[PDB]
Amino acid sequence: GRVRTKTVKKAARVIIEKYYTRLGNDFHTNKRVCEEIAIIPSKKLRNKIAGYVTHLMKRIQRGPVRGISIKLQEEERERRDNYVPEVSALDQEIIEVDPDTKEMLKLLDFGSLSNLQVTQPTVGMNFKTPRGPV
Amino acid sequence: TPCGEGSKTWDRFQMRIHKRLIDLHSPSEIVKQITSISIEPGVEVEVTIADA
Amino acid sequence: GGGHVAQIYAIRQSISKALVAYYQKYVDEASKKEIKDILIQYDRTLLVADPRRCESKKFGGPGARARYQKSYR
Amino acid sequence: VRRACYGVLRFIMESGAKGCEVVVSGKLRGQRAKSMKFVDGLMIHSGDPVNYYVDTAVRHVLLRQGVLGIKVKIMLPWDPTGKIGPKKPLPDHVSIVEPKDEILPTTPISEQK
Amino acid sequence: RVQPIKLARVTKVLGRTGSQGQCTQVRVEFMDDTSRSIIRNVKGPVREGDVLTLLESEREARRL
RNA sequence: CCAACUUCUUAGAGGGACAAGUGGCGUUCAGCCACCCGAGAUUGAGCAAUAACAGGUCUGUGAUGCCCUUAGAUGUCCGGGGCUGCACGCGCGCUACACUGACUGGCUCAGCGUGUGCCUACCCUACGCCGGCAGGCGCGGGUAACCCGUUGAACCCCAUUCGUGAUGGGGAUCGGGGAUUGCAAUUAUUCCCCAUGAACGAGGAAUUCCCAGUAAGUGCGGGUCAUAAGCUUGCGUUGAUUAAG
RNA sequence: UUAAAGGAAUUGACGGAAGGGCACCACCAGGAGUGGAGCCUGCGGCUUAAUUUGACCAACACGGGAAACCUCACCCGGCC
Ligand SMILES: [Mg+2]
Ligand SMILES: [Mg+2]
Repeated sequence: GRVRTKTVKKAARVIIEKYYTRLGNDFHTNKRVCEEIAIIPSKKLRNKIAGYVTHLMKRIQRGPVRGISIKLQEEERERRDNYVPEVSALDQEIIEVDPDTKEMLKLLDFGSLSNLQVTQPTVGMNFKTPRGPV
Repeated sequence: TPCGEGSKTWDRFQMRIHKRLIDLHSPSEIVKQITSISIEPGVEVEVTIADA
Repeated sequence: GGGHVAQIYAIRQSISKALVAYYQKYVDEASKKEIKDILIQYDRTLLVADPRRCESKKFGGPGARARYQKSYR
Repeated sequence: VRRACYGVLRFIMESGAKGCEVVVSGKLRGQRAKSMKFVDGLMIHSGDPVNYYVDTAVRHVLLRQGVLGIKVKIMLPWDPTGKIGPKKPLPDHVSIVEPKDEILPTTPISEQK
Repeated sequence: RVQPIKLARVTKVLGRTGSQGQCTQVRVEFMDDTSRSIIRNVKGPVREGDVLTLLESEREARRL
């Protein structure tokens, strides 16, 4: 009998989007911010919106919820763009191939242009997983 | 219901009427210029007879 | 107000919390907390008012919940 | 009954109405009565705000056969805060205000006035 | 013939049964070793964890 | 000015409760479950969609179509009578079958609300005296938080009598008398008094309603009302048992 | 002799067809009963000059319908 309706949830996700720096993990202060910054037409859904606002205060300070607010979003510009490594994941200059794929680059005239020490395929033909339910 | 058919339903109409009261030590001539400052159709104001 | 039984619960509540609000004002709350220690663990209702009330009648029965007897045949 | 109801349904909605619906019931073309209703817009039905956001008017039309029944109701807009529409906005929606662009939060600068 | 009337403690209640929501299943422990535990059915309000008395010890639970 | 105050009373504005706080569960989502604090962690209701029913109402309506009758009028009024007539069946109820009681006397607590009217005649009643009761006269008050009224309600409480009996349980049936309303009381309007004192000993199949101030017991007030409630609608009081081809 | 019979899909409604829910106008655990008796009051039947009539879960203390007359329709008379 607790479960909050659409108009309470959609009006509280628009608060936390747009006034996130002015909020906190207390109920009685967030009740007063939304009182002063949003036109609520009664007292009952006022603090019922403010309840779900504080519910999202602890919810998004633990991680990236559907959270288009600035600070959680600008911090992932230091993940997609930052961590470019000082040494590459590609440039190791010691990489392995197989005797058939070196024949592929042999007609590409890249046989001796490369270093490319080879590994051999372990000779079984044990692919194509066994059939039937057990 | 406008007849006897139905399921024994009843509607409950009510009219709450309010009443307030104020004494004054006023002269009975300036009472009218306190009376002539509101139109306010939904009230009913009465002034007590001056003999007290 | 009330009845023969609802008044002696009300005066029981009254004289129990009257000296509590006397002791929170004219002596310290250290004595008050010591005696409200007694008057809470033993049946809390000596200084809190019981909220439940008359719970009005409806238009289909003799009381508020029950109904008149339904007949079919 | 179909030409007359459209001219009135077009006329409420062009006067600035949040929604309206008209029901005309009676002996139409045919000997058994039926009801043509011509709903439009949004209209609330339950609660107390359908006491002052709506006005209802039920009238009768005495024709040569039977009697028709007109039933018109308009849902009134909140906007004017004045003559044509009510105050006290609809209780299930929230008007949030947009904040300002938040210039000068940076490094300190002091004046004397 | 005479079985010892064995008092018994319930662990986790396995939900209602009995085609009318009248009987519940308790899987008692036997008050001598909690290793030795059988599934049983009782009626009335149960209150998980408490102790109930068995006039008969082991026949069957709700199982076709 | 030979006192202040607002606790209780009355409202008015504002506050407060949001699953907010703490543990557990769940995709650590929505949420659920416990506890804390608190007056309260689900008070009770009003409105209430789309599409309908050959549901009910022409006997609510100067809402109304068509048909019928319209002066020896199915219009309207007056006198009388009937809708109450009883071998029977059924439906909502009221009082009961008793000692967890009935009498008699004591002692003690309510809430909701209503009251003199345009036509409209009649309202609620305190006190004082006549009567044994129903009632009757005098004298007031009230258009009402001002008077009835601090609404001295019943149950219950405390004492007395009765003792397992169709009993002092139950009060149907019925005779005689007395009052009040009304133009009129017989086919008893109602009320009062003395008498008469019937079934009924807890109710087969079947079935109804209901989870907390609930059910049930108990009275009280609106409606109807000149006269009047076993009805309904409200109120407290005692209080539980478990388609892009 | 006859204007349909029929096919394939669609939405319904229904199933003594499955799965998931829910409600004391459903049940369980219970309570108070009702159904038995006396009376009150409504309905059918009977009888009647007339016993006016509406309605048969969602009719039956319901037409707010507790009619002495009036209401009042119905029956017996007389006026206007
Ligand atoms: Mg009519
Ligand atoms: Mg006895």
